[PDB]
Amino acid sequence: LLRVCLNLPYFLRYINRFQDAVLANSFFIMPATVADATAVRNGFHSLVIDVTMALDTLSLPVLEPLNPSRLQDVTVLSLSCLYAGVSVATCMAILHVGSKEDDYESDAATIVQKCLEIYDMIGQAISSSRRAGGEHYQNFQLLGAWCLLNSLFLILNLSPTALADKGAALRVRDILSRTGHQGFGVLSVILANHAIKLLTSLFQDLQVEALHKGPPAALSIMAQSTSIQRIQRLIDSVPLMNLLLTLLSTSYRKACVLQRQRKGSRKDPELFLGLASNILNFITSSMLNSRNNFIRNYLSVSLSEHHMATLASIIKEVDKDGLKGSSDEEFAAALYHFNHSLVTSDLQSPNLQNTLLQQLGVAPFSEGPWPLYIHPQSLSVLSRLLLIWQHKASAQGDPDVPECLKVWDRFLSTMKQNALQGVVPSETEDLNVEHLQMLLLIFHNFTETGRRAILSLFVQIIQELSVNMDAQMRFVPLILARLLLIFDYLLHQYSKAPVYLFEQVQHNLLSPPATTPLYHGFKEVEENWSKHFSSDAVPHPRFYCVLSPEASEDDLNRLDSVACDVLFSKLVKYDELYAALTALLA
Amino acid sequence: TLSLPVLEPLNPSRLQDVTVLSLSCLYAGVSVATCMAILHVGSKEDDYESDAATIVQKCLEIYDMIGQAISSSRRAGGEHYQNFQLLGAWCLLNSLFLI
Amino acid sequence: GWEVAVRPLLSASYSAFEMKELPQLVASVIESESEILHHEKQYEPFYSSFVALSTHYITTVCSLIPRNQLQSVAAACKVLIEFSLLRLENPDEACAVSQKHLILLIKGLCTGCSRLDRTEIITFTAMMKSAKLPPELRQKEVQMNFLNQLTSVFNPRTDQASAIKTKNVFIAQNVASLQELGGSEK
Repeated sequence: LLRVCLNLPYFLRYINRFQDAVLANSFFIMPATVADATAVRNGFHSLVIDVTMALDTLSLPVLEPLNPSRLQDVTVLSLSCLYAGVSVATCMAILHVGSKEDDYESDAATIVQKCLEIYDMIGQAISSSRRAGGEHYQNFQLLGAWCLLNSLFLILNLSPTALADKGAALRVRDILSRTGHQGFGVLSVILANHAIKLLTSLFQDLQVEALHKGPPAALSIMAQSTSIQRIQRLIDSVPLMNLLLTLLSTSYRKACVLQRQRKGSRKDPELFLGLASNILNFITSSMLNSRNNFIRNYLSVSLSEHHMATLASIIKEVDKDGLKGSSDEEFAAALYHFNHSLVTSDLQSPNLQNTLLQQLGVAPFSEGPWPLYIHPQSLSVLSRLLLIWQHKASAQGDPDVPECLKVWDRFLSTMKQNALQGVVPSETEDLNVEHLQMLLLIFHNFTETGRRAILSLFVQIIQELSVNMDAQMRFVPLILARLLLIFDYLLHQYSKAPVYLFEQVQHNLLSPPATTPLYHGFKEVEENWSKHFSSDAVPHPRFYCVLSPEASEDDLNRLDSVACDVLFSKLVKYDELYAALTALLA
Repeated sequence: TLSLPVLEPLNPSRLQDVTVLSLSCLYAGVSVATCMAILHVGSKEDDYESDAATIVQKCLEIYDMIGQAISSSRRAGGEHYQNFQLLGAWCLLNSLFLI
Repeated sequence: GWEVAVRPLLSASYSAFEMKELPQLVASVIESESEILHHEKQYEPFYSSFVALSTHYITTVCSLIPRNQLQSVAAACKVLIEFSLLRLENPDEACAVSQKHLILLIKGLCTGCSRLDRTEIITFTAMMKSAKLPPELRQKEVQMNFLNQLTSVFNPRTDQASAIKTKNVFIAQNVASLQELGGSEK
């Protein structure tokens, strides 16, 4: 039966091709031309028949003695159906970029599915055998990943332009050497998912093996190679990081498209979301969390500003989605997980960190207005980065981090501009509570010099805002009210930082998207807000408090003694400032 | 300790030691069983009998654990697992003959 | 101050561990890590009994620990597993814990539940009653644990059910800590 399977009429073709490919990992596919793909499609039906036949033949007891001689032949048959399926997916992508039709699509889907099943049976047979079940399984997994990764990369790289230019071997090396992303579809998702699985395993192998335990491993099951060599082989054959991120971005974007279609090939965005979520998890665990030096070094080198921009884009897309959904939530959480990993991981350079921050719009050294409202991950990531920076300095007793200092300065400037204009902002244009909390936390980490300068700047801003009483008397003070609340907090909480503030940040921003953020609110003001507000729930906390339900205390020592000392220092003209505060009442 | 992921890394060097410990109880148990056989042929005593029973039981249990570890490992198994089985069978048969 | 820690040790000894006092012992262990590591044999018994009782009680509340406080529990458990493996590698006469019991304590920090028998637990409490030891501060400890969280990202890749899930997450964390130390080899 084995001989019969290996002697299938349609199989022989891909078999020979795959073998040629194993040499020098020269992965190639013949349906690069649309016409070529069309011819491939024409032969789908008989190809489907042969695939089903081989699958059922291996399904019944066969190759019981997995002796190296048979083991080799069976692995060959499995990788051959694998290549057949990947070529079918490639030709489908070719037809799509160019654009019984459904019949052919059905045949192709069947081929890919059954092909992957043959691989998995051969794989399970090898892994479950007593003659060659372990290192051979691992190399079989390398061969499979390699094939899958190469195919995925090639399919994604297929652009109608290049298609018509050709208008047959799809050499991945050529594209890479030469170096939209269209062509990604359900079949691509299927292969990507299986590829992710193979990748995870080899990386787990790396992790268990001694950290940083040579040449790229050889594409042979019998060939005995280090797990690192196998991973090295994959990376050398195709850029692991680039391919992963490419798939991730494409999957997420496609899912969003399906979502939009629904708001207005499978049309399930969840499918692509699932793949995208898996990619995030794999990178974070197998790579980001990997302690292997080789892995980390590769990651750092692979990391690029472009990747940061893509990541930022996805973050913003998710944060600006406005639709929790179901799978979307899982992907969102995974996205944050990845973001925080990057922020904490030293693999992301300071340059890459600043790039991501600017792409989000939360650059701590950018010009223009500070974004009062920051999106749920755009804010969480920014807070994590700034706090880790402040900790670095605090760990070595370094001076106040200029970025966070510049953050506060820009934020206060924007607040004064809003108050000078006295223009009521929208919820999307209003400072978010969690943002206020992380800002107070940063202010604390700052030394006396930094916190005293912030206090003096606040005093100056309030005094200037009082310069024009007429405008202030006819301007909505929503932003001025926020400024006064911040100043009041900096009166009962200036010298020390409160435990609740730590908990709030740890609960609100140090958390993936209780969903409700942790904070306090104006009981009477919030009551009046409800008197005329949405009935469902409170979507955004327009009215809140950061001073906490502090026990009622008389003015006697209500203001912090240190804060009192600063107010009467040369930096703060309290006598003049107090008069401005009295005038502000109007 | 064996219940812990102590022998989990079946690195070639560790693999040898992992096999060493497993067949070590196997020998210890087979020898404890041979001693019980000598005692029966000659025939707190009940306490010592229970002790030796527990010893042989855990001896077989550790053999089985290391066997399954080498079998489902990604760095060991196949012929390696087959050879572990072969050595265990050798020890057990020789013990049976002696007793 | 060594006194108050023996409080959650004994207050909980009576009627199970008060999760409320837990965030106290976790703190304690991490703060005294370097000391448990290079201490003098004069207080070996004290330190050893401390470690054993701490491990047992942390395993008793493994399934029920605030998800936020879960990371500090994992840090303190890495410290405890360090002491245990160090002892199992270098058997010490002044050690008041048997190698069997120490192996079992690592097993419990790394498995679903602790197995140290109550008779032996009271023996440890007595070797601790030996007392052969060598507000603002609370807020300082809070800020310390806060920086700890910033650095210690959960990355948890892969009600009552959630409690069991929290327990399994703790188990994975301590298994990683044991492998982190190459204790498997040790």
